[PDB]
Amino acid sequence: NATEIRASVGKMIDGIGRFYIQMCTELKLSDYEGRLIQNSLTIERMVLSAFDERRNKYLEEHPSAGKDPKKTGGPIYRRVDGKWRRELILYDKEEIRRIWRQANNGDDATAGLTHMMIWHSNLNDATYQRTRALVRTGMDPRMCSLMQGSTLPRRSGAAGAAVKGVGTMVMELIRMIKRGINDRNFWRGENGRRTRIAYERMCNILKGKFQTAAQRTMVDQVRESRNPGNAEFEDLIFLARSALILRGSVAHKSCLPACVYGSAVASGYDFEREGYSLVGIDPFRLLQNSQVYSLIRPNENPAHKSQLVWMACHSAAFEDLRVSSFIRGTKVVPRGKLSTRGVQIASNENMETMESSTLELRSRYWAIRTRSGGNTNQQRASSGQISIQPTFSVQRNLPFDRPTIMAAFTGNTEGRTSDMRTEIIRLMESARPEDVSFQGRGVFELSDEKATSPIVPSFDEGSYFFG
Amino acid sequence: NATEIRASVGKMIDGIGRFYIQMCTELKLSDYEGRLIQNSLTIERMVLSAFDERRNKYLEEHPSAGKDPKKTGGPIYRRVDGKWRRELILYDKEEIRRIWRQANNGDDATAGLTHMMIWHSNLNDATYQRTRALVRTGMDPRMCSLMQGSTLPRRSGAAGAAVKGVGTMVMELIRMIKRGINDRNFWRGENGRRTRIAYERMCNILKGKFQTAAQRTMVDQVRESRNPGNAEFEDLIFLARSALILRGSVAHKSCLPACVYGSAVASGYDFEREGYSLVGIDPFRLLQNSQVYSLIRPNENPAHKSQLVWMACHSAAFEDLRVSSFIRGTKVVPRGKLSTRGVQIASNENMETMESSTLELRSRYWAIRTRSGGNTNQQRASSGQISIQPTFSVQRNLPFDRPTIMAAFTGNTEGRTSDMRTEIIRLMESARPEDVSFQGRGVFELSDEKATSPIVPSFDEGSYFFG
Amino acid sequence: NATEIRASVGKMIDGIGRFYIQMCTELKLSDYEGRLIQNSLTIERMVLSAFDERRNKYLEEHPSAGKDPKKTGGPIYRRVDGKWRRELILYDKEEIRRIWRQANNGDDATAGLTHMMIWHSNLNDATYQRTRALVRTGMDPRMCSLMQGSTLPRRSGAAGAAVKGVGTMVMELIRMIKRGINDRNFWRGENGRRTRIAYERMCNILKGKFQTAAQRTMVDQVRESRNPGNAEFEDLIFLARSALILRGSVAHKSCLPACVYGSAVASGYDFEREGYSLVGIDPFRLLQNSQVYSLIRPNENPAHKSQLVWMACHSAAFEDLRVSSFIRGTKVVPRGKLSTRGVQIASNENMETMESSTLELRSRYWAIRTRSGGNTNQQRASSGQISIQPTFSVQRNLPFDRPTIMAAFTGNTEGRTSDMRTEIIRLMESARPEDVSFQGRGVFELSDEKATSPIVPSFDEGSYFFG
Amino acid sequence: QVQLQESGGGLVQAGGSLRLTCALSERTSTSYAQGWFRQPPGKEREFVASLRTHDGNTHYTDSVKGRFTISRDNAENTLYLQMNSLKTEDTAVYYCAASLGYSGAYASGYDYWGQGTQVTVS
Amino acid sequence: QVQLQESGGGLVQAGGSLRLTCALSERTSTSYAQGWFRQPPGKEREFVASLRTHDGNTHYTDSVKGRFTISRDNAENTLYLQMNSLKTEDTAVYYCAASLGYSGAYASGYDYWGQGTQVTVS
Amino acid sequence: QVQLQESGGGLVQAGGSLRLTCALSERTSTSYAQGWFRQPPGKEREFVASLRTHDGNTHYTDSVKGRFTISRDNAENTLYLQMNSLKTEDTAVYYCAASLGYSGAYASGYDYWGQGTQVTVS
Repeated sequence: NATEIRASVGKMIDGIGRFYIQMCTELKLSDYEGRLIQNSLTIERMVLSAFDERRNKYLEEHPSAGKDPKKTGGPIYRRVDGKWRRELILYDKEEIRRIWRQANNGDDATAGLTHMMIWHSNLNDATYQRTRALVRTGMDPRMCSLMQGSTLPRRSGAAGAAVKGVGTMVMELIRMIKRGINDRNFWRGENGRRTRIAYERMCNILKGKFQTAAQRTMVDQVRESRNPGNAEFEDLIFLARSALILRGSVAHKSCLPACVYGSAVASGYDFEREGYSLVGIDPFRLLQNSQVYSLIRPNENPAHKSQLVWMACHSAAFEDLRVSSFIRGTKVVPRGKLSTRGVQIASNENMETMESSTLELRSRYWAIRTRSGGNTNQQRASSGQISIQPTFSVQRNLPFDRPTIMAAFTGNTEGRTSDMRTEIIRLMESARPEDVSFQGRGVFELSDEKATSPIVPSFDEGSYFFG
Repeated sequence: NATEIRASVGKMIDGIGRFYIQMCTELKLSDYEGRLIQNSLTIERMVLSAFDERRNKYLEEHPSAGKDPKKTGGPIYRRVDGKWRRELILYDKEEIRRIWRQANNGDDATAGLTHMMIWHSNLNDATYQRTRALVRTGMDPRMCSLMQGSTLPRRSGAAGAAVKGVGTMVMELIRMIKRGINDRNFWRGENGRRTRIAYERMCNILKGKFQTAAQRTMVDQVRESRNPGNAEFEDLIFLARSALILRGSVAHKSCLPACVYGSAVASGYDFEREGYSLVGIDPFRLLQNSQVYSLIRPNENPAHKSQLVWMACHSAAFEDLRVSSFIRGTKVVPRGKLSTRGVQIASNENMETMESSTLELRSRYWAIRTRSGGNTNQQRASSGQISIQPTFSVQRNLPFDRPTIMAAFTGNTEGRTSDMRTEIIRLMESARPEDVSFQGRGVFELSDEKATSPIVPSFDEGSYFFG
Repeated sequence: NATEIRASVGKMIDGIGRFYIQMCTELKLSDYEGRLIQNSLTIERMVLSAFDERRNKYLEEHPSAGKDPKKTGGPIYRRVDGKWRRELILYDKEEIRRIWRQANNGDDATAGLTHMMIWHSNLNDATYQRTRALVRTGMDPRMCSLMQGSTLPRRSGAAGAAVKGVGTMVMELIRMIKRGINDRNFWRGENGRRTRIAYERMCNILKGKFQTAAQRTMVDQVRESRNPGNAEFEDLIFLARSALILRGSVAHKSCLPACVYGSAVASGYDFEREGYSLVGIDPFRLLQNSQVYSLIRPNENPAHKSQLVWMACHSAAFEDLRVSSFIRGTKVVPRGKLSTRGVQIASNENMETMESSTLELRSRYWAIRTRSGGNTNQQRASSGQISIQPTFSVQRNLPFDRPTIMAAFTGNTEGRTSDMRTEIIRLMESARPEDVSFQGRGVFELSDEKATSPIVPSFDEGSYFFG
Repeated sequence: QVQLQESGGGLVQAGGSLRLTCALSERTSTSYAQGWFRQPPGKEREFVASLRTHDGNTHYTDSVKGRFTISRDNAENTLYLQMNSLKTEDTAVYYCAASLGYSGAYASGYDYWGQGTQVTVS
Repeated sequence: QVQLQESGGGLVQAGGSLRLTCALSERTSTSYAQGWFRQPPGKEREFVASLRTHDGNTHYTDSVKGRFTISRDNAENTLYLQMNSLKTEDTAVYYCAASLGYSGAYASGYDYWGQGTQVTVS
Repeated sequence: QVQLQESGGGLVQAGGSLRLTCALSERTSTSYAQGWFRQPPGKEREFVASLRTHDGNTHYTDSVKGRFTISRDNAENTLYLQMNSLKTEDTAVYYCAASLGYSGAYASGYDYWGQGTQVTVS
């Protein structure tokens, strides 16, 4: 029964929509300024900052030197005549709270909040690869493929925890193991008893990501440590590096900016009755009739801006550039050749040279967003003996399966997880780059609502979005 | 001078023999029922349970709910007319004690007890590969080749400790390291001071098993730990896995059921004067004129039963199936194709369908049972320098033995045993499955008492008894 | 400006020279006995023992059973008629102190003392490979290439610390880590606070030796340990073994015995005005007009003695035998074929068979002594992603750079330095024995004062001085 | 000291009948079971029939079910194998087996044997 | 509902001059900017000129600097492209573009287009 | 400034005898030892005899033991090499060596040399 959850998601999107319309009225924005994605980012950020009860509770008692805690704000980009003018606006957090509740039938409706947070995620992942956090946390800058949802707060519920990657969970746990190595934070203090439950929970999510037995059991051996040290540190890093080949199940949900949902609701679309699903065709559909602008710096390429926002809308930040180009019809260029910077406009840029342009968020085909991490297919699990212990003194060779035994000694370690390491390594030795996953799955035409006819593409350039 | 020890072993076997005759009189068994190997197992088990002073001392103060500690018992399989009837018998432990002493000139004569224990061992090793104990203890189920004497108690003296394998010693030490990781059992308590001597002793036996220097020195580095943890755990497991290629010296003694010795003594054979040796031809000889029956389930193959009992009598549970087939003349089939279960009959099986058959315990040839673990032949031990430290600024290549240096980095570890690991790995890299051991040693005809003419066989199926 | 330091070194050498002349007068040695290198070793040893304030301060309160602490001594080899006679002489330490000061304008002038210590070093390195210290300290006897300055005291300043090798620093730190594993020497006691500064200093010198980033950062991770254990032990050993391929910057200074400088000063050479440099041609020059004798045992080859002393004068103890043979013009034979023992004559040898011979310390060409350790040229440092996290469910292969990822798992470890180990291993995989270093650098004729025309040699036997 | 003499074999035609007789030694007359095996040309020895003594139950192979009937004589120590509806597949050499404790298909469980009697069914 | 009709193209000779005219729809008359692109034979569409409205600034490509001048009519909604010192390189198809917010070289920033008018300069 | 002039060489036949003389410079007359080396055709320079001064001991090679006798003159500074039972193996060039401290087989230990005198024993 998909109509129930489809109707719930639809009600969420309608909440965000009516909310964004009401907000566009509160500011009194033109039809163009309301479709500018920058102002949409400012609005969404204001809503997430207003409902940020942990941040507000930690900012009331200890205020940031910037501004009073009761008020949140952000730059709104307005255009009179032809000139762009950026104005800094401030609104009470309680006011934005009230407007959000009124737009969602009076409920808190945190689901839409987490939706906008995941949208912020996909945009941030598609915009910046955080090499600084990876080198400071002790990880490889070449592991950004696993860094989905790094900007997400741990406050995001199961909906936000599902979209995170293996590397994000590894990093988040590594901050906890590395924090407890300086002082006794795992101590018997109430902070320690609660932090142990946080740690075990995050270990369970990381265990849920992996789809091979060895990885899961290794995570189980990491969680057994009452006081994790450098050993569990290097263990979690080992798991993360294993997630490059033996990948984990990471959810991908197509989350759009609030101006798209708002323009759809303003046009009369009722998402409760019609239904909506992030993994279905609907987002693609909504993007084909979507009219969204974006501010553009002087020498930037508006097509590259459109590609950046497009990748942000389908979580394809770490996808194969070939298959993304096949979905969109136009070439999806890697980040190194993108003649653009972040969609966000800096606080020091002058609006005298700033312009705007239409965003080409359309795609030729469409495809089902997946939760899987591909085909991992290995479990020899032989229980047969492999060496001979001789009893009689007879001239013969003493047989043994040399490949298996000798392969059991590579990657050994003087810790409880040693075995698993070996197995993981062994499993990673069986996988090759050309191992095809998603057998039979293809792309579909936009007029194909029910995925009746797939299109399996044949590929000849580079596949990595980052260098 | 072999006549002394030959006469001692002969006196042991005569003790077991006269004892089994006296016992067959106490029960009043027919000549057929006394040659049934099941009843022999019941008798031997009763004797070992009676002289089990640690078990009886731990069962008098804390009784098992089953039966009173002063009495031991077991099922005796009797056959009237044509029907088999299984009766449960109970006898006082002191009575069996007295009968054993009377059969062995009034002495305790624990040597025969340990002999029957080793017979129970070879039968149990040939019948079950304990995958459960290997996975629970943290070992590989594919290491049963090293699991000789797993069922043996640690109470068995040097005679029983010699027949144990490397994997059995590793597992027995692993229970001790893993027990001390939960509580302070190595503490200053008298239990700890005694347990340290047990631990050092077992480490010395394990050191005696290995026949390569690196393995021995690594065991020495493991024993240095006053409080062993996970490091010594993974170390001992590493040694066990190394014992698959660089095998250790494990003794193999041909131990027969008490009904064979008893039927030989009843026929008038005097083993003190004639002599007996477990490694010599004598067991084979005694099996050629041995008439032994065994209960058989309906659909079982009596030939496979005969093969199971035959492998039990020569410790060839983990031998090359090719060479065992060459010794016996008939094909020794692996456990997977054995149309049989354990020789022991379960407590819930009905005797209405149970039958019996003769055991073909004869062999075409015979061979000397060995204590060695094959040819391990590596000690480069070069002391020459391998890198050049340049002094003059001249255009040249800076030579270094790349294979040796680069091979010294594989299998490294952050513990005291690191080096040895590497060396062991390196040594295991030199050995190949076709490396022939026991050069010049062959099999002999049964009419060849003094091993004058060997027969070196040439082999073409599978060699592993377990899968 | 090289004239300043050249003049300072010249003043040092003149100090040693005038001192050795004055000493040859104090003993009243003939022109032959003063040029015997053995007596020179005795003299230099007396001077170093006199100025040994830590040894004298530890020997006054606790005297060695041999002799009184105020007096140092050594064997002087005198020859009347034709017979050699060895006499044991004793002189006050304060007297030798006074004579040294008087020879160096009244100053302590420890620079010359450290010079003679480095000469003793190069001789000892060229004479003995200390396999005993390497096996007792836990190192490989095949690492003597890194053992420059093992006999040097840690008292030697930066001048002596620069000539030490990576293996010497590793061993010296290993004595400190291994000393603190028995008792609490790193404890809060003043000994511990001072010893921590010694440890950090030596770690910084070892860091200065390496010329690759990974090695340096690994040393940094070793120094972070407040209480080093077996982990830091195996780490330092790992660094030492890495110094065989990825070598470190080790200084090499041509230090001559005091009889050479003394004979040059006695001939009228003024080294302050003319200048002197250990890395320059001057030592070679001074050796071409040097007339030095050496005692020789009966069956010894005087040419091999000359080769030993020659290697001692240019630190070429661990050099390529090919290039040393090219510098000297005659074949530099490895230690195994040297028909000689140490230059030092034992205390139990009879002088009735002892003779002497001239030392051929000349060379065909000359070359600049270097501080570098060759060409280490690797820093890929790619920040590009290497795995694909799929979002759409489409039939395709999930690409990944298998060589890089799989190579990142070799040599892993459960400690903070794991990563670096891997990288070091990876770097060592790129280097090959035929990798040419010192591109364009060649040897020069003796009449070439300013290194105008180099001679790059072409090589066809063995290159290792030790086996 | 051969323990079982077997007779009655010969040459018949398809659809006919034959009766094989196995004289039993005194050791064999009082045994757990006695049966009949056949050896076809170029094939291993296969099971035919088996008769237990203390109770009268018998075991037959699938090829001869209904056609064959292994019987025993009362007041004499003689084994009988009644062979009706004879077929070319029955052409073999028939051995008489007896076991001290096994009544079963496998040849291995029987401890005494005869020397055959030919049955050729042309 | 094509939004821009362009005219004035044809056939001239090198060194001559031409004047392209672009009729502007009511949506297009009041827009952020409007420009001119050219498509040479077998080449991708390249930029020529761009005229902003609120201020009068213009952008030109390096090939036509000085020679071309993009102007606009007052009291009428018509765009003009003055083409002087015409060269063989100028042979292309000239499209009229207009953008709701972009005044720039890239073709992507303009949201409405015409159907060309040929300029062949033989 | 050559330090040793050697003479007495020439051409003899097998079984004959010869006497080589080495004039000694004043530096060489008072030295630790002086000896005789030979260079066969196409072979390296090999040892023949050695005479020490302070005591009179001598060293000989195995090929000339008994046949040769290295002597020294009293009241003159002249070295002598007495060569009896001459053989074809003795054909070589004979150099006069002297060492400030070495009395030994190796050529390396001697610090002054002559220019040879031929001995051909045909």
